[PDB]
Amino acid sequence: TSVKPIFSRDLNEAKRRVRELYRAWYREVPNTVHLMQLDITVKQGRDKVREMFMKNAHVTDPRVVDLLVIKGKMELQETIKVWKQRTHVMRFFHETETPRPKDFLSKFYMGHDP
Amino acid sequence: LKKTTGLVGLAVCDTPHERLTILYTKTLDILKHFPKHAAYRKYTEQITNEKLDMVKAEPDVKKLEALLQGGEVEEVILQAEKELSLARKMLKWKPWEPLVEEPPANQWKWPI
Amino acid sequence: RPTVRPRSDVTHKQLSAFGEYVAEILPKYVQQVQVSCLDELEICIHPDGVIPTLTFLRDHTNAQFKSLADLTAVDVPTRQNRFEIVYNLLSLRFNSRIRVKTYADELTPIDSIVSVHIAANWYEREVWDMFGVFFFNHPDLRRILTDYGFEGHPFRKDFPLTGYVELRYDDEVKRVVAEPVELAQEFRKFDLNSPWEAFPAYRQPP
Amino acid sequence: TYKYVNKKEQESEVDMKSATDNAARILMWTELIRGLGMTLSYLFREPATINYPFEKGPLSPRFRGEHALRRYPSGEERCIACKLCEAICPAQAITIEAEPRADGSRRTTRYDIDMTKCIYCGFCQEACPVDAIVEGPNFEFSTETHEELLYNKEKLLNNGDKWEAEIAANIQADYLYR
Amino acid sequence: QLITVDEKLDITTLTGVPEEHIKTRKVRIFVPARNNMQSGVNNTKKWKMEFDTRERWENPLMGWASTADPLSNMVLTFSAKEDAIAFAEKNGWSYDVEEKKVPKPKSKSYGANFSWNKRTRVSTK
Amino acid sequence: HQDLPLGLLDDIYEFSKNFSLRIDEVEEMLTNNRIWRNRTVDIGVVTAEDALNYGFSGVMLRGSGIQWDLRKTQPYDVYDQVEFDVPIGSRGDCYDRYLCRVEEMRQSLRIIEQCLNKMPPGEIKVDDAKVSPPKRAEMKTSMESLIHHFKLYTEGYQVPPGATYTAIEAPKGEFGVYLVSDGSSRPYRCKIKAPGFAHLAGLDKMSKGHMLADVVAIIGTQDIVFGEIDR
Amino acid sequence: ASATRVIQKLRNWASGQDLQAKLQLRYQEIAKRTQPPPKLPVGPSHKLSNNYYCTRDGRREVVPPSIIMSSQKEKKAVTPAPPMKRWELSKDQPYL
Amino acid sequence: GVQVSPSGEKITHTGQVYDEKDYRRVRFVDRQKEVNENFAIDLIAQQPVNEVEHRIIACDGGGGALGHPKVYINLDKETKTGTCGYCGLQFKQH
Ligand SMILES: CCCCCCCCCCCCCCCCCC(=O)OC[C@H](COP(=O)(O)OCCN)OC(=O)CCCCCCCCCCCCCCCCC
Ligand code: SF4
Ligand code: SF4
Ligand SMILES: [Zn+2]
Repeated sequence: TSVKPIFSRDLNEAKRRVRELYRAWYREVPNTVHLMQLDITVKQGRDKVREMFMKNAHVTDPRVVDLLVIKGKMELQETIKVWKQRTHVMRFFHETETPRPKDFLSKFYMGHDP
Repeated sequence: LKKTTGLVGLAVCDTPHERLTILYTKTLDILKHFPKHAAYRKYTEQITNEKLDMVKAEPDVKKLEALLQGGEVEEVILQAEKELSLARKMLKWKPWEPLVEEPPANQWKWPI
Repeated sequence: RPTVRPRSDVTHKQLSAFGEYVAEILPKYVQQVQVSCLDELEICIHPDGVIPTLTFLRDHTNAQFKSLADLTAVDVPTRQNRFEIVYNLLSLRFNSRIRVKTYADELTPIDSIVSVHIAANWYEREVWDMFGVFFFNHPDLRRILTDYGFEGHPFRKDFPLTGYVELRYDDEVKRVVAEPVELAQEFRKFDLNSPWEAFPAYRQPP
Repeated sequence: TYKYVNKKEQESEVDMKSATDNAARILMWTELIRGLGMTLSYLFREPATINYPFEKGPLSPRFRGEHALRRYPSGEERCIACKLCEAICPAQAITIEAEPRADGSRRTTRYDIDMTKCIYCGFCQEACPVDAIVEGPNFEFSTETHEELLYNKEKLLNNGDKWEAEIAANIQADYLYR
Repeated sequence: QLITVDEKLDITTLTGVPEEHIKTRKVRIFVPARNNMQSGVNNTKKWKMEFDTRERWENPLMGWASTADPLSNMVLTFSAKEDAIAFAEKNGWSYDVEEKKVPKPKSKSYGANFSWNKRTRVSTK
Repeated sequence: HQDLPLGLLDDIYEFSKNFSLRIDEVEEMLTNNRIWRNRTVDIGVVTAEDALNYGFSGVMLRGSGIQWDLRKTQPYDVYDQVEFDVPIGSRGDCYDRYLCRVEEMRQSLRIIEQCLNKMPPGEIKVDDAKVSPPKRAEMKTSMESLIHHFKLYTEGYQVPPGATYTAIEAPKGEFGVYLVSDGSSRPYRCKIKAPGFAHLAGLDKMSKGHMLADVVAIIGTQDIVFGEIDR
Repeated sequence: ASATRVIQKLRNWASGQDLQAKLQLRYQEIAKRTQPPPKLPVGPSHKLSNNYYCTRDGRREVVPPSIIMSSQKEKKAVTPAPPMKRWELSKDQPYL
Repeated sequence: GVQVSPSGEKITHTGQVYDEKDYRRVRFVDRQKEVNENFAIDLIAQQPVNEVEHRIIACDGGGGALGHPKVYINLDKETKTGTCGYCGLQFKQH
């Protein structure tokens, strides 16, 4: 029922904060692959940003959105200021692990993965 | 008559009892605004009254401090300023009102 | 007796009187004052009285609770407001200590007190990093104890002890990669709690 | 009771005598030659060094070093598989698995310790009600692989057979304090 | 200053827990049964939430018990089924619930062991 | 846990005899050396009120003229039965804190002389075998003692619920433990209060108007160990 | 202790102190390894009568917090304790 | 005593041997298998039976401490001996 808000009154203002955050990220992205000698392309980086944004699309609560904005800002700080490293940024792509196949059979054959 | 407060960043106050009277009186002058049923007023008023009694009854600091039970008169003065600011912030807050919102009945229960 | 701890009632008296004092000055922002067997004074309050109460205790002439000994949080996941918040405060003019508690949850932040005590600048960051609790009007609020890309609040009661990821060096990419957690000896969960009641004084009713 | 450090009892004198003394201290570098003298004195003393492999540092009969599984004079083992060591070991380093032996006795089939998990706290030999597991005196058991530090019943029993002539004496020494 | 948001509550995107361990799971809410070895009942008083168990295999080197599920030793304690279920929903776990199996009241009569007509008469005192 | 072996107090006395001459050996080199005084004096100055509001404790308090020692105030052990002085400073600088730590090393010998001379006899752990284990002979001859040993080393002693904040005047300041208890063999929460935490927090203000080579001394004046900090 | 008078005097003059009485290397002044065996005392609760745990339990003498001003269930102004009494300069050595 | 298996591996005091078809025998290649050659199950059998003129006897293992908890054993069953569950010793009633 009724609640006490955080940094927003409605999902519209929340979404415009989100869009400001996306502006910031999208713009900064290439400076990272430049500063730290990442192998990936800016296209890959931007697709990854889009993926990590749409991962939290079903969200509806202005508060649950403001907190995600806060955390994304923390990450962007850690990134533009070179506190993270090649390792922490490449920990997004999972270059050294195969995923659980999204196939009942590919699961059954090897393990009890349900 | 004193070279050092014994502490750091506390300059000796060559003009004591005067800033004391001033600050205590300007505290009273804002406690007046507070309603009578306010415990903050009810209490701090008599606090300042006893302290004013002490300062106006003893001019010597070596015997005024031992009766105020505080530390050095500069620290008493710092506390008086803090109290004045606390009153100015109280008057804008509203502690003398009733409670805002009671909590669930299982909140301050220990153990659970 | 030689094996039991002494018991002085003067402190209980002083602290109950000061509890009444504080509570009748702030009938608002106050609830559940209590002084315990071991002579320690707790005051529970509403999240809207943090700065009021801290300022009162620090500046008020009778209180002079200047030092912020500690700031802490505590996770009890069986109550709607699960994150207890605790300020342990010290006064030297009286040689006294006090505890001020409030409550919070996820999505329901608390007000920062760096204006009152500047020590909190790091304690509040630690609380945010460990229990996941936001603070309003904090200049910098960011991971302090955890790694830079860590996703989680590990001092909760639902976050697993060993975590969700694990690090190792891989020659292919020449970096310290993260991966799921695969242990060679699963931590053993010893069920110790006894079936027989040990303290009747705390016996809950059915 | 308190004291003062870096506070003078009262102002000093600007007398020519004291001013010249301080000027001598400054120009002639007086307070430093005393440190030079301390270093020279230390040069002219005996160093506390010792030939390590030939001269060893002193220890006590309570030293907590390498582990050992003991026996009785008969030669029978002592561990009865009661698992108090496994239950008190803070680092969860002891793994035990027991069974009834063909002679009908409570004895282990598996007793493993991980020296890369042991914090060397002694709680296991504090708990053992039979004096079967003991943190012996040895400390010189480094290795080159991480797989030689995962001990087992056999390694620990061999260490017991090895060091019993010393463990027994140290226990005879100290058992009246515990 | 208050807003109204009546939609269901979810913090799944803040917990940091991943999809594999937030959707592929099954949680159980119950009261731990009394150990028939003992007659104490100070353990059947708080509800507990645990998870489904997963593979627990043998290390080739030493024979230890190895796993990959980091929520195998995760047990949570509650004072009320409503709070347990609210927490489960909040976090996003599919949960099964069991009821508190309370014992029945029993009629005991030390005199029944000595009756003149009944079968409750006992043959050894 | 155990009592003292029969040849320990004599050794401690032989050691206390000469530690003073050792401190003096060091003081000759360091305290009056103009280079030490230039590296330390007027460095990392901090006033008493700002120290308080920043949450400092110990030498960082009583090097600015404050009188706070949790052994003369809020005593916990028999410290109330022994005499020692508390050295306070006047300017709040690295030199004052150095001198404070030295005089503390001296008051420690003053306390050790008394502790040795006044060592009493008797047991060493509370004879409440539901908290502290029994001796091994009693364990191996008596039933109750063996049961208590078993329970203590498998499912240890149970602690009535509550909460505390016990502060110790550790060498680096107030060491605290907010310990929460449920009626269980294990705690529900243990929060450790370390001084290095607030000291590092205040490093930035203490390093105002200073070079790169004075920060390495500002740090040393706090005794920054990162185990108590990072925990 | 294995040094000549000339070196002893040299080091003592260079240091300002006397070292041959407060050395830091140990020469037979120390306790003897292989001490005799002890016989430890026994606590006060080692009686055989009048030793019931009901009297000396302790951890059951605890009681829940004494609650005050629960929100659901012309005094003077006091302090949490009498103000702290200031300390006295030492007598042995109050300066340095 | 250690008696070897077809594969050439020594058996332990708990009958452990890597099956000849087992790949885990690799770790022993160019190396050894640490095994204890003193089997308690035999060393205790080598001991003789104690005799007592009392139908109940207390065992501790030797020293009061340094042994094991004092346990009391019954010797009414002349058919067999009375064994200690701690030390393995066995007694008779004469
Ligand atoms: C005919 C009558 C009139 C004739 C005219 C001549 C009359 C005599 C004039 C007097 C001459 C005085 C000596 C000249 C050098 C003096 C230099 C000096 O004084 O340096 C000052 C400086 C410290 O200055 P300051 O920081 O202000 O002092 C602290 C304030 N409380 O001090 C320093 O910082 C020095 C730093 C020294 C650090 C290294 C010290 C190593 C010492 C090793 C021993 C060296 C001995 C000499 C070796 C000779 C080489 C063969
Ligand atoms: S000494 Fe090592 S093995 Fe023994 S209880 Fe302590 S940590 Fe565990
Ligand atoms: S405590 Fe001693 S007897 Fe019990 S399992 Fe451990 S080693 Fe064996
Ligand atoms: Zn036996």
